[PDB]
Amino acid sequence: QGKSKATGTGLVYVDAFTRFHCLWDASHPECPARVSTVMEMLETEGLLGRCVQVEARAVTEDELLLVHTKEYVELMKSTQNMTEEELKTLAEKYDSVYLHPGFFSSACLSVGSVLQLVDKVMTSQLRNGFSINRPPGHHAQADKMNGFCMFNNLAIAARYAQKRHRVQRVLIVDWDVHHGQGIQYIFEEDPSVLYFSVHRYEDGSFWPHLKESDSSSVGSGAGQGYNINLPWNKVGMESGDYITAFQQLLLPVAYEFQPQLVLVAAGFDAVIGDPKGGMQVSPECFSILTHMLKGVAQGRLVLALEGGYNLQSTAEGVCASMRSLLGDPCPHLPSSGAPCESALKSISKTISDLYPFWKSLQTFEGGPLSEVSPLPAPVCAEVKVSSPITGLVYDQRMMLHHNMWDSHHPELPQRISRIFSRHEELRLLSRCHRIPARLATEEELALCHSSKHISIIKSSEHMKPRDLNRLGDEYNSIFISNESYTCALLAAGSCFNSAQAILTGQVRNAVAIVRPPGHHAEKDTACGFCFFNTAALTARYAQSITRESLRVLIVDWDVHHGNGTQHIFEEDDSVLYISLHRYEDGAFFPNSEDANYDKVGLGKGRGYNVNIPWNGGKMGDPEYMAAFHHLVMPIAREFAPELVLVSAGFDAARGDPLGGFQVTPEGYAHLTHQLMSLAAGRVLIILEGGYNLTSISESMSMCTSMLLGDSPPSLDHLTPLKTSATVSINNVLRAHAPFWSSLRVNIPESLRLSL
Ligand SMILES: [K+]
Ligand SMILES: [K+]
Ligand SMILES: [K+]
Ligand SMILES: [K+]
Ligand SMILES: [Zn+2]
Repeated sequence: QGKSKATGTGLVYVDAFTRFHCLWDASHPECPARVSTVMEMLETEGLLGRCVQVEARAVTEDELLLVHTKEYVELMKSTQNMTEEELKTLAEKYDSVYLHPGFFSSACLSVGSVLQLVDKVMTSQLRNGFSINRPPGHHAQADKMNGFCMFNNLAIAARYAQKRHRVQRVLIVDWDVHHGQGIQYIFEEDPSVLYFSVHRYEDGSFWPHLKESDSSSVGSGAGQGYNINLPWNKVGMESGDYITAFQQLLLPVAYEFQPQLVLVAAGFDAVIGDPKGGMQVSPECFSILTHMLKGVAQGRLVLALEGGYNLQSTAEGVCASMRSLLGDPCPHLPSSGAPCESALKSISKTISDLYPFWKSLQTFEGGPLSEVSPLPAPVCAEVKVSSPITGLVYDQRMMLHHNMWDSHHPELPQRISRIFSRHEELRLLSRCHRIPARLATEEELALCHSSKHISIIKSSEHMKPRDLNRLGDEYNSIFISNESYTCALLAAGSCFNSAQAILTGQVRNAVAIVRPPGHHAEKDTACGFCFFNTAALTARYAQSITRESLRVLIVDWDVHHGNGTQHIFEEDDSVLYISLHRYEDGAFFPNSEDANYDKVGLGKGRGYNVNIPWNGGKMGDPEYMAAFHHLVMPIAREFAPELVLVSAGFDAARGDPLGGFQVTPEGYAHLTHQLMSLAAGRVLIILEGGYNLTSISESMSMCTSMLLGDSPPSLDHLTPLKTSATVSINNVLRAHAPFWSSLRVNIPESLRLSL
């Protein structure tokens, strides 16, 4: 691997795409200036030179006939030789169409451009690609033109992928503001292709004015379940509406479908300023939506230009998508990370209409969730996008903390040396920027810990063994050594240096290979192998070097609940703590009911503490992924953090001696990939628990691989879920829906109980 890795982004553009235009209406919205403005901006932004130039080719007859009829193809071919009057006379026969003697030539190159990128991506020459092509395609049907489309580019490309590259399952995502009814028809009774379209509808009042554009059209025959319409029934939708639809509906379904290729009908008429869409999505949104789709199909992703009729807005939308293909860090979302009621209705309605067919959607119990006014959903100041640098911090001195009386205690020094070695083997170390380690100050520790607790541990640099054994027994599950203080100082100060590097723009994200852990340590006591809460301290340090009100998200996927972390921020609305953890109705460590789902924080901090408790089974990727789709990411998005810290305990990992759970290194990669679209990519991953040296070295290397931008890995089946996990997920939905609107899926109990 390495030199042979598929990393490039393919771009197809040919001057032929400008050679045809409307002859009888010089004001027609589908015009040459569309693609040439996209190309002009791609160069102005410096994105064009970063793409691999891929040549266009003419689609062949047998390729067209994967979708179209020979009678229709030959009619379209014959247009080359028609007069303007003949062309107009033929165009009249179709809904919203014009013709031009060069239309057929460019249409053939428009289809073939997608096939070229599919070739390059499935033969693993390139990571992904984007054709800047016109005419568009998603409205075209087997035997007729429609909606400025002659041939259905992506439908042909889907079947081409299956026939020539032996792809089994293709996902087509259609975020163009119109319904791509041509694609829906073509794959109506075909479960080898899953078609998702999100589009303006308003109860059929918006073109194409079809009953079948509604969420009730789920496909038929063998294809029933594999066609999904998300119709917006009010105009003015924003990024939070699209992003919530992707979180609550599309991504669960897509991860369950396990496609091998994603084709995107990338129309940008949903963007601010488009004269036909009437929506208000900011271009930045399509950096997010693109990043999301890189999760399924191991990043095998091909975008093709569909609609988009404001020239700047379309070009800005393409640039926002291209930056994500090129692996640039996501922007801060300009709008709020919260959906509106009409979006939640359309989303819930579509979930309900598809609920029988998708076991991921069946995660929802149903019944009414809250409709109280939610917490504020703020927006973050713009951070200028730059090439992503991943920081890495590690120092061998953090091995010196140890247990003299029990050589077999799981918090082994070698945890961080094995993790670092695996980074050096997989060459991740040389790809990262090496952040220097440093000691936290007493002043910095005072940001969360009492001067008593600080002074106690400070004396341990000198306390003798038998005192260290007594002291350890004053705490729940703690051992101590004469270096434990210095190690805990580095585990904090190294995360400070990382947070400083992130927030000053020296790096964009970072990984901190540190011990001892912190997320159990309290204001005033050590606990659960932790002395100082380096996660909480780092959040405060971030607030100290930026501004006191800087929003920070702490995600804790350690199998243990970080009680100390919960408490330090239980009244705080400037820091959001989300924890996934084993609980067993209170039996599992730390044996406190603080870790239950109904502990939503206290005071101004109500809603700013999310507990996802696991009971009754081996939990793994399927449950942790569903928790992220339905809880972690919706809430995090709505909170709109400016920095993400991860209490990264790999003790939920397969083969961990303490957790008993079966999260895989591939799962951890996808959890990391999810979080990378938050906080404009400002993620810092801090090691907590996890004690199987093999599983943690593999898991954290995968996390860093994601931070560095590599394609997400393959996964086991993510359905069915354990039923206790389903129950606990819905408990968090009910607990936190009054605070967070992105959670408010309202599907009736009737559908759950009708299966
Ligand atoms: K659509
Ligand atoms: K289908
Ligand atoms: K369109
Ligand atoms: K946790
Ligand atoms: Zn742990």
